[PDB]
Amino acid sequence: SELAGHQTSAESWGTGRAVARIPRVRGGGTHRSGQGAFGNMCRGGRMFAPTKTW
Amino acid sequence: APSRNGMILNPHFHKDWQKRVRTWFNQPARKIRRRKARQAKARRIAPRPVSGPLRPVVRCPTIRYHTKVRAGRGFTLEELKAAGINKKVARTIGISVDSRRRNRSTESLQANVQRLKEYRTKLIIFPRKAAKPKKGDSTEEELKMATQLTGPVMPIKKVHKKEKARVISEDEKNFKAFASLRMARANARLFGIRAKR
Amino acid sequence: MKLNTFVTSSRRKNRKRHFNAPSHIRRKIMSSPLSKELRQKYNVRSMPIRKDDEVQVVRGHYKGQQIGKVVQVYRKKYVIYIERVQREKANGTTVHVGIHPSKVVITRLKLDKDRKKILERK
Amino acid sequence: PTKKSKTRKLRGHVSHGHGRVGKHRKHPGGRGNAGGLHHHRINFDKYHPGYFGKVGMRHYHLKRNTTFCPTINLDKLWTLVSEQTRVNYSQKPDGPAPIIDVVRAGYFKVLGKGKLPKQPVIVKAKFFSRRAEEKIKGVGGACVLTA
RNA sequence: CACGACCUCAGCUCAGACGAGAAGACCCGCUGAAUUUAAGCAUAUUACUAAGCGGAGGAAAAGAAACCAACCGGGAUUCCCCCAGUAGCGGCGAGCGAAGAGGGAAAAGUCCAGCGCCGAAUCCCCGCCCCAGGGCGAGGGACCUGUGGCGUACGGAGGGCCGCCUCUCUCGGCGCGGGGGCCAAAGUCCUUCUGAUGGAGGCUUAGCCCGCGGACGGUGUGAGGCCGGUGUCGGCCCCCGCCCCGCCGGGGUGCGGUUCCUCCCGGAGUCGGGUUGUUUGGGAAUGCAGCCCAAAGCGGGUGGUAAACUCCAUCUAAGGCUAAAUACCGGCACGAGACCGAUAGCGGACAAGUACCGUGAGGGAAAGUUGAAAAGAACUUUGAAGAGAGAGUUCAACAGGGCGUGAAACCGUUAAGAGGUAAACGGGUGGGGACCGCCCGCCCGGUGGAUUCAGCCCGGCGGGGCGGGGUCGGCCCGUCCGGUGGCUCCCUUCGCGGGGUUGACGCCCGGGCGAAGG
RNA sequence: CCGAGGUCCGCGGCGACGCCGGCCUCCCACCCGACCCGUCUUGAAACACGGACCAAGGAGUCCAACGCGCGCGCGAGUCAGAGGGUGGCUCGCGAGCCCCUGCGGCGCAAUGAAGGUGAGGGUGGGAUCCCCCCGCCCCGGCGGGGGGCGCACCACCGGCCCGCCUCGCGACCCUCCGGGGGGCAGGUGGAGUUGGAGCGCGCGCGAUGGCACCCGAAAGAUGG
RNA sequence: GACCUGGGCAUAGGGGCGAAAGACUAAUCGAACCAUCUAGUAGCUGGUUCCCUCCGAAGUUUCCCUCAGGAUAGCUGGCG
RNA sequence: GCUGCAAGCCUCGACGAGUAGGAGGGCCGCCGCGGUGGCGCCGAAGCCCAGGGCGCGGGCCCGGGUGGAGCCGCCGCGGGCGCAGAUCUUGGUGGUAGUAGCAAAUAUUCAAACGAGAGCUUUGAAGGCCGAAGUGGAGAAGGGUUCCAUGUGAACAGCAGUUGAACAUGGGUGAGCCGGUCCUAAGGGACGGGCCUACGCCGUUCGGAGGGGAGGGCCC
RNA sequence: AACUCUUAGCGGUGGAUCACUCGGCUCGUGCGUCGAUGAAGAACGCAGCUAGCUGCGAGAACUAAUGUGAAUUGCAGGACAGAUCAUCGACCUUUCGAACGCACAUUGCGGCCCCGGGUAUCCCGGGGCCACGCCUGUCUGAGGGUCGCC
Ligand SMILES: [Mg+2]
Ligand SMILES: [Mg+2]
Ligand SMILES: [Mg+2]
Ligand SMILES: [Mg+2]
Ligand SMILES: [Mg+2]
Ligand SMILES: [Mg+2]
Ligand SMILES: [Mg+2]
Ligand SMILES: [Mg+2]
Ligand SMILES: [Mg+2]
Ligand SMILES: [Mg+2]
Ligand SMILES: [Mg+2]
Ligand SMILES: [Mg+2]
Ligand SMILES: [Mg+2]
Ligand SMILES: [Mg+2]
Ligand SMILES: [Mg+2]
Ligand SMILES: [Mg+2]
Ligand SMILES: [Mg+2]
Ligand SMILES: [Mg+2]
Ligand SMILES: [Mg+2]
Ligand SMILES: [Mg+2]
Ligand SMILES: [Mg+2]
Ligand SMILES: [Mg+2]
Ligand SMILES: [Mg+2]
Ligand SMILES: [Mg+2]
Ligand SMILES: [Mg+2]
Ligand SMILES: [Mg+2]
Ligand SMILES: [Mg+2]
Ligand SMILES: [Mg+2]
Ligand SMILES: [Mg+2]
Ligand SMILES: [Mg+2]
Ligand SMILES: [Mg+2]
Ligand SMILES: [Mg+2]
Ligand SMILES: [Mg+2]
Ligand SMILES: [Mg+2]
Ligand SMILES: [Mg+2]
Ligand SMILES: [Mg+2]
Ligand SMILES: [Mg+2]
Ligand SMILES: [Mg+2]
Ligand SMILES: [Mg+2]
Ligand SMILES: [Mg+2]
Ligand SMILES: [Mg+2]
Ligand SMILES: [Mg+2]
Ligand SMILES: [Mg+2]
Ligand SMILES: [Mg+2]
Ligand SMILES: [Mg+2]
Ligand SMILES: [Mg+2]
Ligand SMILES: [Mg+2]
Ligand SMILES: [Mg+2]
Ligand SMILES: [Mg+2]
Ligand SMILES: [Mg+2]
Ligand SMILES: [Mg+2]
Ligand SMILES: [Mg+2]
Ligand SMILES: [Mg+2]
Ligand SMILES: [Mg+2]
Ligand SMILES: [Mg+2]
Ligand SMILES: [Mg+2]
Ligand SMILES: [Mg+2]
Ligand SMILES: [Mg+2]
Ligand SMILES: [Mg+2]
Ligand SMILES: [Mg+2]
Repeated sequence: SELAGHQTSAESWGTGRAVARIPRVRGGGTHRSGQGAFGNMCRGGRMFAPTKTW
Repeated sequence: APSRNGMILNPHFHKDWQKRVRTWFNQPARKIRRRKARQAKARRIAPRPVSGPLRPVVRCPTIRYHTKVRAGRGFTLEELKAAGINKKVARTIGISVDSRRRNRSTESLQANVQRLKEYRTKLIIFPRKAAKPKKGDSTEEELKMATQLTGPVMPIKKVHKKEKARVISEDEKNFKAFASLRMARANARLFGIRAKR
Repeated sequence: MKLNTFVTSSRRKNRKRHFNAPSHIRRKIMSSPLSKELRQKYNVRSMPIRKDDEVQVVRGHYKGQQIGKVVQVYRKKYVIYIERVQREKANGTTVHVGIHPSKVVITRLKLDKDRKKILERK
Repeated sequence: PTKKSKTRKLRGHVSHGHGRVGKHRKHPGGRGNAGGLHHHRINFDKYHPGYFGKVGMRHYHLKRNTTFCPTINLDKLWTLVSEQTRVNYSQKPDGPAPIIDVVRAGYFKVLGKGKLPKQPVIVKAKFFSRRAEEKIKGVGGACVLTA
């Protein structure tokens, strides 16, 4: 799917925190908050070079 | 970006082209779809040809397709008048008509009038009621031997007629072909400057 | 070989409509073969099993010539219960063991106003 | 495919064939034809002279069917007819000459590049070069014009 | 100065209808950015995109030429291919970028206003009469400030002359597919194995049996024959439709040809011009819009360079309708897969847009698996109870309930050894430990026991060949001659579909030829 | 046998695990060597950064177009693309097969802004091959000595085509109003020519446009 | 007393409000938050995953609003 | 005699460092496909091993244990195909570590009861504190059953618990005169009109033919 | 001794791996249907034992009809056993919502007609209504706007 891994409104926390400068999911009271969302190395993210149908 | 000798490429991929990408995965499916539509149409017009009305023979416009004929849009009103076919009865018997086309020469006119006459002989018209065969309707013998015509109705023949080998006349050998064209080009340019005299 | 493209041949679909089949369809699924004497008398291969049929287990642990009687057709579990096809629980209570209808053979049919109608069509 | 790909033999090598000092980054010299006049000028001037600037008049509504003039040389002139036709009239050089209508074959102008076999021939074309005609006249035959 | 007609404008919970919102993938009308590229950046690009607003339909839009073209001319629209990364646009930088023709899919054309004829010949409402189809009312209105018929650029109408003659629409009645139910072939044969067979072997050596069914699934393991199905436009049953033909019935009304007469023939604040902004490849201005100007009628538009004169070509703008080819990440119902296989694949295989978070717009998880069958551990016993020990179920509790397999990190314990230079590591060896590991053949000489016993002969059969079987014979293919004889021939000359001459033409026929083969 | 690199036609004690064998790997010990990897860097064991440990995931891709090399088909052609046909009630098979009077693309002609015009071998080197002569022959060749046709390719010299320039300007049969020619020659410009090599498919790689190997800004914009 | 304070109200993001501190505007203010454009760009840090075999560099030239980068030549490899 | 997988085999000579980088070979490894050759309940995959080995290596084979239903070789084909690093992602687990810590507002003690179990519950007594700007008694907002009875003592209440605002099972909020409801305050917001391409916006007692009610019996 | 480290067995911790898959993703095909006759969405309610999900709407875990032909199942109980399931043309379908008398942090505040009851009056209950824009028509009107008649 073209939307796979990009259904998140993730913004990188930037530097200043011990986190690794990856787009992390917006805050909340869930386990999903603060997790990598977009990169291919992140769980639940977008695969590298998603297989296109064309 | 340029590394060594090569073309200066210009890939037109600076827009959001991924949003507009049409894949031809249904191309063999539309072939089955368009084929079923012709077969479905063929049964709806079972006696009539499936390709549609008879198309005229027209000449392609430009000089690039000078010697090329082509199935036209419809027969000129002058071509129907010279063939004894009324304007509003040609559509009823499967004859394509368009009033925009004109006949600038008799070669194109006589070519389609013969095509209209050749069609009306090969045309088998069924009576409106089988119990009442009228004048223009065909005979009861030709109605049984009347099947649906597949393919284009009277395809256009491209007669590759060859000029017979003649004996070259001495007057024909003295014709300066390069000078004739070179004079025609020069006289066509100095035509307006000569008319001022 | 399936020549009808409108019928699916798919592990994902054939199993979905099997475990989620309606009760009236599970009746046809939970069919059982007839005995060679009934198959010769009624000229019918198999039949959807009912409650009061006398069957005989052919496969599994309870196979044998003992002709029992179906207790209930647990259509939800795709299993039937027979009279003497049972098991003792820990507390000594006897519980029926579920057998699939494809593992039994109908030795006697429960004939009623509707069973004879279906046997005639087959 | 990916079996014979170069990336399959770059597994384990850190920089992946792009150097440690100068890494592989995002367009280190601009995107596309950037800097064609400033920092890629040497490449543009060495391999594409004439790339910058204007030359010649402009033709707004150019229709390629107006300037359509396919040409053919005399060495391929007899290819428009069968080989048996060229041989049959070789034994009869006393006036019966074949006609090669170049217009119906798909060409307009006749150019006199190759040599013509010693046979009289009537060539029908829309245009003729000076040398193509004189080679047809010299070998025997006329150059008929057509529109 | 009331009473009437009209005009204009009101009121109603008047009579009867319509609109609203949703959805919005595809479609139409607007609006509109900036990241980005130009290695900066301002025009440009991004992009006439995202977001925003309005409006639809199963498609929409478009559409029957104020077109293309410049040719021997094409001929509504839409879509595909090509045109073409071309003409051209562009700090002529980055970049951008169509169209005519050509080839295809699909093709279907038409209605007004105006012009002027017809006694408004027209429509609606109401109240009805007969069979959705036809009528009626000295009922009420609409309408002459214009309804209907005829008629629209292809010319049209009317009157003469000439010729052929009346045929659509909608209902009843006999003849020419779709949908839903139900049913339809054959092993639970023999032996063995397994917790379970769906495993193995066999079933005159036609695997035994079916086969137009050996797709798939289920069933305790790999099932064509156990079951559902599968294959058979096979059978039965119930709904339902299209088209053609025939009769009866209500509404239908003739049309063509005229080197003949007469008459009529058109879309104004629109075109066009100027200007401004925007848009376009359109460049002295492609399209659109604002403001100003403001038309003409052998006129007007276009002819890709502004202008005047002139000729030619083409169309007839400023009103309307129109299927089919085309699109469809939404919806409804299906099929499929060289896809993913529970950190993967949709966020969601599960009470997933759920729990939960934020005032809110919104953010948004984790989480699949006992077993074939709960057979889910009776009962005994210690303990207040969790938790245990027995017993018991199961092929298995090395399957006991977040229970299949159960890795690594980490930890307990046991066994073993070591430890004052942090531990590990390379090379060499030592010790220890845990588990393992380990004379025949040919020929010949004698020896003593057995040779459905050897050479050779006979009989039957089979097989073998260019370092060379020989002699007769056909066959196949390639090739070359013999034309040995007529069909295409050569688009080959002759009279108007017939005849006469020749090409390594094919088929036929005899001979050659090739280590070309059987 | 001081000879084309080793054999014994010499032999002993133990052989059924007690007393035999097991390189490496396990434990332990000793000697020698030995600083922690990755990364940027002239220079890392660094008082440079990242890394407590383990599992799983995790980064050169796909598309378009181009270049060169290679494989393949055919060849001055090549590719059939849109489409069409049809084993007919269409599984496998949205494959494959077939024909499109091959539309067109790219080649077969270049050159000029354009109007336009438009392409006739020599020398040297040269794989290979040809011929002759003298010896030898195991009749198949070998050896020696000489000549020649010369592939591809290269160097040079020409011819020709288009642009431009200069010079030569003339009388003449194509002028038919107008006009077209008039060895022109000598130079020079060209992505030309003087016996085509391309087209299609596939593969590899390189440089590109795209999210473009992956992760990363401070921002900017639109709507709320 | 220019006092303190509840509730109801009003002002909304380049806007508000400010006895003025660039203060405050929901723990966010020298321009709030949310979603989208957006996987924004980065000549800049970081990382870039199996083995063996062979060959093997450059930090120099010229140009560049270049000097943490490119183009270019050289050096390199492969194919011949 | 042996070979002759000619992509094989054999002979001879020289040579061998390597970052960035390039090329080649792989009977190295992973997932799926077309073929082909198999394997499997007499036990596949995976996992574990002080067992036996092979390869320079990537890796592989075999044995044993566990496991319980699928799997592999070869010739081709297609990749989301190989990790130690990215202050990587997700999940898990360590050392630190039985460590920091459970130290704001003076206070507890005796006995008894229930109970398996008591510093903490309950009862009584004793001694103290809040000291009426309460550590008291009632509301508003907010919470939403937290209220009450009974039972339970798993989890939670950072020790305990016989206790609880925990859990389980039931029960409980009764209005003409308490409040809402009625009124308009600031204000919000229709209507007329205007604006806006539009969704809409502006505006608020003004601005429209904005009255729907009469008395009197058809009239003001 | 302990402690520490290494090695293996066993037991934990933990969850990988593998096998499984009623799920996703992608492509193709046929249809291509919402709403004032009250939509989408929302709220509340509905089961013998029922929280969620799902299905329904006071006829509430389904009614009728048709097809089907013996079950549903966790436990019962009970089938007027034609059970159940499917289809789905009849019927039903609370409140909010374009939401429509005015409103709404209110189950708030009104008006009209009709019916029933207490007794036209009032009170109570029930039924049908009362939004905005607009079209055709009717009805009732307005203005010396333009006239006619006087
Ligand atoms: Mg830290
Ligand atoms: Mg994902
Ligand atoms: Mg480069
Ligand atoms: Mg069967
Ligand atoms: Mg390297
Ligand atoms: Mg690097
Ligand atoms: Mg590289
Ligand atoms: Mg550098
Ligand atoms: Mg790049
Ligand atoms: Mg709407
Ligand atoms: Mg920039
Ligand atoms: Mg930049
Ligand atoms: Mg910038
Ligand atoms: Mg948008
Ligand atoms: Mg619709
Ligand atoms: Mg359509
Ligand atoms: Mg339309
Ligand atoms: Mg553009
Ligand atoms: Mg065209
Ligand atoms: Mg017209
Ligand atoms: Mg099966
Ligand atoms: Mg623009
Ligand atoms: Mg002009
Ligand atoms: Mg229209
Ligand atoms: Mg998931
Ligand atoms: Mg989904
Ligand atoms: Mg087991
Ligand atoms: Mg187990
Ligand atoms: Mg387990
Ligand atoms: Mg241990
Ligand atoms: Mg010890
Ligand atoms: Mg070992
Ligand atoms: Mg570094
Ligand atoms: Mg330094
Ligand atoms: Mg130091
Ligand atoms: Mg650190
Ligand atoms: Mg991994
Ligand atoms: Mg290159
Ligand atoms: Mg071609
Ligand atoms: Mg091209
Ligand atoms: Mg030469
Ligand atoms: Mg900016
Ligand atoms: Mg306050
Ligand atoms: Mg702001
Ligand atoms: Mg300051
Ligand atoms: Mg990226
Ligand atoms: Mg650096
Ligand atoms: Mg080396
Ligand atoms: Mg994969
Ligand atoms: Mg080990
Ligand atoms: Mg990967
Ligand atoms: Mg790791
Ligand atoms: Mg309660
Ligand atoms: Mg506690
Ligand atoms: Mg208690
Ligand atoms: Mg309490
Ligand atoms: Mg509670
Ligand atoms: Mg070690
Ligand atoms: Mg363990
Ligand atoms: Mg409703």
